[PDB]
Amino acid sequence: QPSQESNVKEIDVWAWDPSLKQIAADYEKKTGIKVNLKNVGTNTKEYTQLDNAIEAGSGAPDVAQIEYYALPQYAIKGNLLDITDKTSGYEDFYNPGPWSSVQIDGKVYALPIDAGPMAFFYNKEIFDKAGVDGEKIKTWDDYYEAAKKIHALGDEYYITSDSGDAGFFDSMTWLAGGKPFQTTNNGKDVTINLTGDNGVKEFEKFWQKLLDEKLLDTKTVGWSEDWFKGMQDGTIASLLTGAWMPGNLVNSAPAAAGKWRVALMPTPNGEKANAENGGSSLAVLKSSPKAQAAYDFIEYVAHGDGVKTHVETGAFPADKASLEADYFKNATTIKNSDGKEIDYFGGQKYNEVLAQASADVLTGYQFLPFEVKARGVFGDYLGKSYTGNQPLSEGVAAWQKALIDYGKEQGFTMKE
Repeated sequence: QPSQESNVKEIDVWAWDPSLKQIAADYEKKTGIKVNLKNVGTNTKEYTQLDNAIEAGSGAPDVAQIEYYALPQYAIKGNLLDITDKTSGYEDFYNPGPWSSVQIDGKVYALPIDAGPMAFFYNKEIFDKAGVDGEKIKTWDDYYEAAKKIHALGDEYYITSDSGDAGFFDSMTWLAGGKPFQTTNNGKDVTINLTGDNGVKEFEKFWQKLLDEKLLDTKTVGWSEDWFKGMQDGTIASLLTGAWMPGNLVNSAPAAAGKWRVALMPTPNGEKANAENGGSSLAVLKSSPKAQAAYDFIEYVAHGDGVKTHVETGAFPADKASLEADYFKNATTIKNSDGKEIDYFGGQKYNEVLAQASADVLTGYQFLPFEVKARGVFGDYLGKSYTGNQPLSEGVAAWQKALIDYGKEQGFTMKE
């Protein structure tokens, strides 16, 4: 570490999570320390800022919000403070997915602040009309059979949409127990085995059947207006996505309130297994001259009294206790952006399912040291599998080739 200020009066924090403004103010009231919190951009926008500040050797914050998939990019280059010694016993505090996701090469480099265990959200009105019981979709085969019944409703009806999304693909291979990205040798060696990984191949085989039999909406782009439209008019009947989705449903698909339900993700063989999609953490920059004060802040937000405030504003929790809290587990409504409670899931205690989804997450999935690059070019190689007849496996092989070449150029010892 560099030299450390003795009398710390303020710290600098970069984060786009809007709820952190009030949590920071609460922290200032408690400790007398000023928190200069700036939203310098959302995810990759902020990461570009971090990259430049690291390049330039100045201007970096003391703390930064970083999504789990992007942490290795900074941890492996030594740009994040190793906080392992300050987190003894935290393994019992955090849910398995988030806790696994803040560790790189056996060391903790951030604290979880929100999570996104995957869940199966479905339009019960459409499923019932198709003759599908959404509470009995336990295996990927069940989902395939449901997909045929839903599409039987009409040529414009689809169990879900997928036009090619790197995060979705990665999350589904995670769920299948895939480990196509493995970093070894203290961060120097990277094995990319997308083509040979058994989990990856299992998802490819399953998703390829839906693609080949024309059972997926492959044209609607995620988060587009046609996407929310499809969800509200029934042509997109369900979503395989993270536990944070309910907040977006209530505000962006208000017409369908009461028609949807949530269930656990179907798994290849019905085994207990799940993945995460999205979610973020707070990390201390290795360059910080205020390391201890920076850690104290993220400890309050991620581990102390800031956690309850965060959950109460609508963040999906990353810790075990919040999942069982009586102000969380018994929810049957979601507050919209105006504060109005909406019964979006028809009375279901949706957080009980999402709590179980958290417990099921597998803990052996690893991210690349260059996920931002990898996910940005995913569409360059897999797009043809959605606009055309390219087998997913063929696109994934080309993707792997580009990632291995990029890895070598960055200094890693690549294995195939």
